[PDB]
Amino acid sequence: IKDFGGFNFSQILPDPSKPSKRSPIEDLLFNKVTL
Amino acid sequence: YTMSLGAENSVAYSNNSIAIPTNFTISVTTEILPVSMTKTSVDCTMYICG
Ligand SMILES: *[C@@H]1O[C@H](CO)[C@@H](O[C@@H]2O[C@H](CO)[C@@H](O[C@@H]3O[C@H](CO)[C@@H](O)[C@H](O)[C@@H]3O)[C@H](O)[C@H]2NC(C)=O)[C@H](O)[C@H]1NC(C)=O
Ligand SMILES: *[C@@H]1O[C@H](CO)[C@@H](O[C@@H]2O[C@H](CO)[C@@H](O)[C@H](O)[C@H]2NC(C)=O)[C@H](O)[C@H]1NC(C)=O
Repeated sequence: IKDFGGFNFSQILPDPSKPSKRSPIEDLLFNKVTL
Repeated sequence: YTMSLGAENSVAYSNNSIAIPTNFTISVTTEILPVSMTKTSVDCTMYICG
């Protein structure tokens, strides 16, 4: 239960839905860096 | 086998609870650093021709 007094860490904490288990910001970094 | 990253625990977070220590320990740790290496010299002429 994520009740941190109003602060919201969803964009930096891991995403259970995705199979990679990577946060929303980390996924854009991995997509953005392609050979 | 597959690597294990460490023991797993879950700190008991709550919005009106705190944890405070009641004792202490004093620890001594070691750290090692190299500062120099051997001073060597080579005379090219004697090495190559001789
Ligand atoms: C904070 O931690 C220290 C240890 O880091 C505690 O001191 C330790 O206290 C125990 C029990 O009083 C000592 O063990 C006993 O020692 C007697 C010798 O007097 C021996 O006959 C017993 O069989 C038993 O082994 C222990 O030696 C002692 N440690 C040191 C380094 O003196 C201290 O009590 C802790 N403080 C609090 C408030 O909990
Ligand atoms: C933390 O912020 C995120 C991002 O705004 C919130 O996620 C949104 O939640 C609303 C309501 O559930 C949805 O309509 C949005 O589509 C969500 N946005 C995204 C990008 O997923 C999240 O709800 C916030 N956390 C809390 C506890 O309110």
